[PDB]
Amino acid sequence: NKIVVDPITRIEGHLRIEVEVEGGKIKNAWSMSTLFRGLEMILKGRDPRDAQHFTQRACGVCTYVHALASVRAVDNCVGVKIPENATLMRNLTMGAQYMHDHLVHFYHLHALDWVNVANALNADPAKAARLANDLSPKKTTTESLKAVQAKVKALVESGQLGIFTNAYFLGGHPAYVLPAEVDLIATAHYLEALRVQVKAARAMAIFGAKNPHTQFTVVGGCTNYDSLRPERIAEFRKLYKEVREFIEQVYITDLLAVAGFYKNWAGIGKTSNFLTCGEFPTDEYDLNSRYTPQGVIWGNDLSKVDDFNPDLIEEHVKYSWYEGAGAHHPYKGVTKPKWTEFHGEDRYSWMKAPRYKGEAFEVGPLASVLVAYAKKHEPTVKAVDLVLKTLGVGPEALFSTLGRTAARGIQCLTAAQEVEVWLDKLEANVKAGKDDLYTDWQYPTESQGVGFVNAPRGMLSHWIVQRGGKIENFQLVVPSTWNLGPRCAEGKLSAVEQALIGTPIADPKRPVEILRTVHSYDPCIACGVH
Amino acid sequence: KKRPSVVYLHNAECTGCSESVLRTVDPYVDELILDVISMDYHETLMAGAGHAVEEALHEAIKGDFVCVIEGGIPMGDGGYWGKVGGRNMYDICAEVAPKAKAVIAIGTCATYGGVQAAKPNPTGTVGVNEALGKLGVKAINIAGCPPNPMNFVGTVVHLLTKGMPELDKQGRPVMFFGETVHDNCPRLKHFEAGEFATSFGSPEAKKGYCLYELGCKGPDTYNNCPKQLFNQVNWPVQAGHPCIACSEPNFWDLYSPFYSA
Ligand code: SF4
Ligand code: SF4
Ligand code: FCO
Ligand code: F3S
Ligand SMILES: [Mg+2]
Ligand code: NI
Ligand SMILES: [O]
Repeated sequence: NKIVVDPITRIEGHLRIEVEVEGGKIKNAWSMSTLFRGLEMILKGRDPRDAQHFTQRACGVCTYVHALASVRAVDNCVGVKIPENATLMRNLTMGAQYMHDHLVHFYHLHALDWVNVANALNADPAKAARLANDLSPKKTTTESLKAVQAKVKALVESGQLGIFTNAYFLGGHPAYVLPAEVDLIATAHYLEALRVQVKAARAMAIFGAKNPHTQFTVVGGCTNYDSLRPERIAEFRKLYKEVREFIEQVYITDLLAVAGFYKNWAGIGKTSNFLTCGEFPTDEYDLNSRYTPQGVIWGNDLSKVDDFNPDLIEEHVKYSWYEGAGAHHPYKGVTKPKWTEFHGEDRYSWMKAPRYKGEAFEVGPLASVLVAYAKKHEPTVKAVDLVLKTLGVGPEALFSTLGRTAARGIQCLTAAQEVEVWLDKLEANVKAGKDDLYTDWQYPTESQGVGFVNAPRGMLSHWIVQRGGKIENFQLVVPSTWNLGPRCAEGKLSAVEQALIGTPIADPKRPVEILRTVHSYDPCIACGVH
Repeated sequence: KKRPSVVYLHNAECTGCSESVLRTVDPYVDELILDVISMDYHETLMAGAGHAVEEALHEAIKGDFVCVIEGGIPMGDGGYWGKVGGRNMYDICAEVAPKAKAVIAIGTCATYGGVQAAKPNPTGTVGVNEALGKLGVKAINIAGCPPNPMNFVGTVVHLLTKGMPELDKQGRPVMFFGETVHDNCPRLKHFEAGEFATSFGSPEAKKGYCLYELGCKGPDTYNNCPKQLFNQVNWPVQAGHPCIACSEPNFWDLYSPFYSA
């Protein structure tokens, strides 16, 4: 028998999950993306300088990342070398995007699959505050905790539960095991993260103009000369520190604490094959000048990290709603939507299926962190150790749904640590009078270019083919297309489908075990299909 | 019960309209959700999933509610391009929208068609009033891509405190969309002085001259960007990028190529 979850909530976009259960365990799975917008079809024949504004709208959650991959793809296809300050400013804006993205995912998108908010009402606030105080250096008081409990009570007592209506933990659930006291610390932090996210977004807006959907980037560099002022760098620096502190003192600490009561998840939802293009370059034409490294892990072998080769990417359409069964490298991509209904001709998704050298891969924080760690990136290596050491598990615990979740915590902090470096430089350059943000450029007659971005959800690449300053071809291959796409022509399961197999389901009528797995991937259906 | 009920629908969108919402300040989203309204249906924040949430939408629509629609509605070839639950987006909206006390179209996509409606509009997407106008839906249009958090929340609270705001012919509340960005732009001094940037890396660009020659669509766009700011901190023109007319019908086609007047 089947279990269908539609809609999957607490994600971006329209996803439907259908699974086959057998002996209380997922035995087969299908990832169904149900909205198509067709951004690559709309781009056809337009001015490459407009691309960035259209592409950015593929998604407003991972806002900015597509503006960047687009300006990087047109920078590359026109051979322009942007100034150092535009490189630094583009990096700070991405750093701030990881800070924000990650924090919002953990608390508002994911926490609710592990936390029973209703149980918080049963916690002894003084006992919750003592524990909280043994977990981080930030002092918590009973009263602040008693206050959150009064909020929950005030809400429950009105009968209008809002977003808690029909929650899966209503009236208990066997898969929800934290003590009521951890449920209350986590609820107090969820409300707190709602206010921090506002500061993380504002910091991004200092360089980005606004959040969501930045408007400060161009092919050739950046436009924001205003933010090059000491006052505006000071401002950003203040918000940055408030947010950084919160990730180090509350997000990370809560992450390890909850993970600590769900150690059996360190053996659920395992995958092989990881890839990344790295992020934060010094040289915009060198994948190896990036802070976080690029590489390819095969199986689960961290001893041999290969070189990332984009020539090995092909996108399949055998099980998607597009004409025929051809797989194409992105420069030769085609987008001819052909609907055949749910499982019509066995096609079940609006997402194409990217395969690497014909194999299914996983992209994202886990993939990124495994490459960095295997390649011995100190920040990463110091951070992974902290975590394993804190959960008392080894690195083999990283290949799981639990690992997929701790890695996002790790990727969020390493990014956070480096923001200080770029700021500092940006600032020293401006003090020395070096203030350029833009480089002039001209179009070749005919050219092709690729933009590689390691978005919060993994490997993003925008591919362009231009002739006369007009787009001939514009293909996007998004991280969620990798993780959540259907099977390929060779019938291989995408990373989410494969992570599902084996998951145990307590109550099939309230199957949060599917959500825990699906959510660990941070799906973005708007991005995966565009 | 106590707080007024809101049912929030997600159609052909990018979800940047919902993240703009989370950015609201005075009131913060917590005050909004726990003290001002009752967020009964919202796919992005919900605890339950699958049928638990569809039973919730189903009972909420039996009452007195305001309907918030984010995203355009796909209508070509029957609208199968956009599905929630196996049901086409137009079917869900046709069912929900008409039972609401008021409908609010959030984002240029819900108001006018948006990004997926730019040429050649593969999916046949249209805005709310164009799709449901014949079912009697007359939505309040909060334009922008995305709109200022202030304009959406300030309209909900208005609606809840003072009543229906006066609209312009484009459906936008004149209290927020009554003047053009240009009329409040601080680079207006440069403009009036006949001082223009003709390139992004030039001394005039560095001096913050007017971006008109660089395609600023400010003189044609109705929005309150310059006076309200975004994130309480910046707006496109202040970050030296021209305005792309993101709050106007058909901007995607009408106002592109973006870097040319
Ligand atoms: S109006 Fe813009 S931000 Fe809002 S859903 Fe549409 S594309 Fe996204
Ligand atoms: S920058 Fe744009 S909005 Fe400002 S004065 Fe110039 S044309 Fe008008
Ligand atoms: N992060 C993000 Fe969005 C996805 N998947 C892209 O890029
Ligand atoms: S692009 Fe949109 S955000 Fe305001 S400055 Fe122009 S109307
Ligand atoms: Mg694509
Ligand atoms: Ni996204
Ligand atoms: O995303």
